[PDB]
Amino acid sequence: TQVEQSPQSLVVRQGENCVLQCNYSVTPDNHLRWFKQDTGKGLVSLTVLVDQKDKTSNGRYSATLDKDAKHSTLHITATLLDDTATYICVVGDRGSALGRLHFGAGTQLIVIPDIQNPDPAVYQLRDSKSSDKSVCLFTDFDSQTNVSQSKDSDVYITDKCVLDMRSMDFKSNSAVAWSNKFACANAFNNSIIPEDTFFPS
Amino acid sequence: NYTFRCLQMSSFANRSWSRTDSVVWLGDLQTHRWSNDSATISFTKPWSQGKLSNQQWEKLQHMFQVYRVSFTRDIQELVKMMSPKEDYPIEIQLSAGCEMYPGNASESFLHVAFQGKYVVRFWGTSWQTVPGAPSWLDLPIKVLNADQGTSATVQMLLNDTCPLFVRGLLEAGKSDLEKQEKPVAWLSSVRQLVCHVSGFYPKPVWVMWMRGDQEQQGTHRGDFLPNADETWYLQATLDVEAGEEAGLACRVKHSSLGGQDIILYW
Amino acid sequence: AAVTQSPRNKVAVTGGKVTLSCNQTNNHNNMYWYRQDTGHGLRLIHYSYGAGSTEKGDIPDGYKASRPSQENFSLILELATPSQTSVYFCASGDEGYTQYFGPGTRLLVLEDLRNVTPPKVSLFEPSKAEISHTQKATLVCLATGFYPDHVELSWWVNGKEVHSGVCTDPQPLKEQPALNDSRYSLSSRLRVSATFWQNPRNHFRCQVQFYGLSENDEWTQDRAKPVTQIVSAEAWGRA
Amino acid sequence: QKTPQIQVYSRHPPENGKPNILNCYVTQFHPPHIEIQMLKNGKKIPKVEMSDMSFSKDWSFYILAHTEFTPTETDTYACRVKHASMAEPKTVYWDRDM
Ligand SMILES: CCCCCCCC(=O)N[C@@H](CO[C@H]1O[C@H](CO)[C@H](O)[C@H](O)[C@H]1O)[C@H](O)[C@H](O)CCCC(=O)/N=C/CCCc1ccccc1
Ligand SMILES: *[C@@H]1O[C@H](CO[C@@H]2O[C@@H](C)[C@@H](O)[C@@H](O)[C@@H]2O)[C@@H](O[C@@H]2O[C@H](CO)[C@@H](O)[C@H](O)[C@H]2NC(C)=O)[C@H](O)[C@H]1NC(C)=O
Ligand SMILES: CCCCCCCCCCCCCCCC(=O)O
Ligand SMILES: *[C@@H]1O[C@H](CO)[C@@H](O)[C@H](O)[C@H]1NC(C)=O
Ligand SMILES: *[C@@H]1O[C@H](CO)[C@@H](O)[C@H](O)[C@H]1NC(C)=O
Ligand code: NA
Repeated sequence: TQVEQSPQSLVVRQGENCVLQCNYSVTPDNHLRWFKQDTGKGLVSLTVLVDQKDKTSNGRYSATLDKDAKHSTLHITATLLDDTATYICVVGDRGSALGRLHFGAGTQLIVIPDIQNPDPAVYQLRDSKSSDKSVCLFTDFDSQTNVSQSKDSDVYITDKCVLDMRSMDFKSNSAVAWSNKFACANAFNNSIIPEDTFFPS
Repeated sequence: NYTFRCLQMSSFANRSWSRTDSVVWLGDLQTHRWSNDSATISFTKPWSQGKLSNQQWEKLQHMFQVYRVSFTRDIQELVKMMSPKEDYPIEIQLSAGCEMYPGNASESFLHVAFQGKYVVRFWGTSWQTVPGAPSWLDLPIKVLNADQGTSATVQMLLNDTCPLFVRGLLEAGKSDLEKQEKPVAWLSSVRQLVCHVSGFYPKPVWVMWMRGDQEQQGTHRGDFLPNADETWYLQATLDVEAGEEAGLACRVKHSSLGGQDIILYW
Repeated sequence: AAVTQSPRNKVAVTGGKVTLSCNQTNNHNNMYWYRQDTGHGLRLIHYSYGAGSTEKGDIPDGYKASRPSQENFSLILELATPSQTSVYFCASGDEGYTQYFGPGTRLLVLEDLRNVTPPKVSLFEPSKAEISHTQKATLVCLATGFYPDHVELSWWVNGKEVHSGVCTDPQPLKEQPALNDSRYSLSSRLRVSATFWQNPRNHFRCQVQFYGLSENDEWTQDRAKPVTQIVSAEAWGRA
Repeated sequence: QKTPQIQVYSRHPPENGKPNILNCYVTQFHPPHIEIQMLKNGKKIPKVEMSDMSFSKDWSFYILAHTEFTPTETDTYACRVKHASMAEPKTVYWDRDM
């Protein structure tokens, strides 16, 4: 294992900066590339550093390389939610196709999204084919709330998840719960939910 | 007026067996030696480091230490790329260095041979094939020229490092290079008469069969053959009829004798 | 310089033949196959320097390569094992260093296909109260009863896919965590303006692309053959 | 492939009973994998020093083999060379008067 990254994982709040480390023993070190990988998806190149002491930029991403040290860092300014991803370090040992790429195992970033205007509520939604089947949508809460798996294993509850209405610059956490055997007032009993949560009807 | 040569030879037997060994000459004196067996380049003289500091030598040898590993891997991959066109065994030779002239004038070279034929040189900014080379080498050359890092380094080595280093060597090795060792001669027959001459340095020498004053035009000078102690051996043979060996001798002129030529009457 | 892979996703049985194909119209001589696995970086399996060439990489065992043409480089697993469950990546390049990577192929090798089952999809229409409290309408989609967990949930509005205002559970949850070969459920939300929901010309559709059995996989059981398929649910707006 | 040229010759003028060095100079061969023995009476001499291998402008290889020897009226000395270019090993003898 000739390419080691640090930290293994890290969590930051939107707007904060972070630094990702890559240290390597590969010989020689023609070039170092930083990839971005969203969960599920594939490898977007962010930059490639080639000189003995090199410095690159690409918008909010900037980076360094010192080849004496065998050390590179990727600095991300003003983290946005989309930066949630795995960031991968690659060292190529030739400047031709004769080279081999040596991959780091990546540094996982999570960015916690800024929720300016929370409006916590638990709404009931009905199935378009069958008015008797339903789900409970806990939504509009801020990042300081946690959602827990249900006590009853016949009730199902999903973990928190942030959506982003791009047209309106508006973000919202949300989570769902449903069951065969139950009602939306009792659905999220087992989470510490805000005092001012709107339960309609 | 001297020539510095780094002669490298590499032999790839299978996919997974090779070796690379190097030797270095300045004129006809060996100054370095690098066996496959050793992790480091060896000095064969006291002055082989030249005028380079210890720190510059370390940096320079490290370049070579990484070159050798990389060179081996590349060749092995270049075989894979051309397969099945060219296969093992593969012999590869570099001849690299710089001939030194007066003033500052120098000429740096780097010739590569494949299976004994000179096919590739480094010229100016890039690798290029030479007249006679196969066409299939165009893909190899295209790949080697893709590596800008190697090109810049090789350019620096040829243009600057070699002549600087050799100007250093020439000052430091002055006494070994200007060395004056004397020839010793002896006679024998088989008639073909043989005048053996040995122990002399430098390489320029004159050997003639003399019947007194007249030069015997039939004198056949052989090749210069090396002795182990960095001195030379030569023999000149004259072809004769028997009973005609009276009043015949071997005259030998050399820089070390200082006017006092060796004369052996038979 | 683009590179495609197919299939994008595959469920296979132990001992079956799996072929992962990679296509490239760049006229790149060279192509490479890696696999990605958590706790390691990408590792090279095989590569090729042109049509007719295949070379062993670092972890070739269990995999045959084939380069029938400049365009195609395939990775063949003759007798798939569970350890070959991974996310494979193909790339290409010319004489330079840059390798141009494909989007990747997920592969799951199961021991046995008996429990493979496609989802039931339900779409849940926005709450009246949400509309009135927020001026926003949140649709919720619910894939349920499916195994294994290889689904791609997608949101479609008037025949075009929508990403803005979507979020999907990062992983599916198990319906019966007590049981070893449990089925899965997965949920997703689409949020739009009440104006947009209140337009009955907007056709909403939640689509799940389940990956399961192929045409040529044997099926012993009574129930419908749980093939790779799309199951979806659908709703229009209303004033 | 090229056939090697072997040349056996002494460093100092020969004299029976006086120590000396005998040189075997193998040249003009390709490939460089070559086996050289120096022989006394047809038996392998133990302490043969070999120089490093090198090549001339024509890319042909050469190598200098040498060892100590006292010559005698009664002892023969030779240089045996095995190489791919030759079916069987070429052996050349030191001729003293040559
Ligand atoms: C003798 C003077 C050469 C000094 C070269 C010094 C540079 C070097 O070591 N290059 C290394 C390593 O390169 C890699 O690392 C360096 C950093 O050290 C840099 O980052 C480079 O950009 C990077 O690639 C590359 O591997 C080269 O390729 C090896 C070149 C082989 C050579 O001399 N070949 C010549 C012709 C062979 C022709 C031939 C091929 C195939 C069949 C029939 C004939
Ligand atoms: C290094 O020098 C070369 C030219 O020198 C010749 O080639 C060397 C390898 C060596 O054999 C010398 O003795 C030779 O005299 C420079 O090459 C030229 O570069 C420019 C581009 O910058 C190009 O237009 C010319 O055509 C090149 N010349 C030739 C003959 O091809 C090279 O730029 C030098 N590089 C450095 C870093 O010093
Ligand atoms: C071979 C490049 C030409 C420049 C030569 C500068 C060499 C200075 C020091 C002697 C190097 C000894 C290493 C030989 C390298 C080799 O060919 O393996
Ligand atoms: C590799 O080549 C050498 C040449 O001497 C030979 O001894 C060895 O057995 C060969 N090995 C293989 C695996 O071919
Ligand atoms: C030559 O050197 C390399 C590394 O030093 C080694 O792996 C290889 O086996 C060596 N080969 C021979 C024939 O000595
Ligand atoms: Na991996």
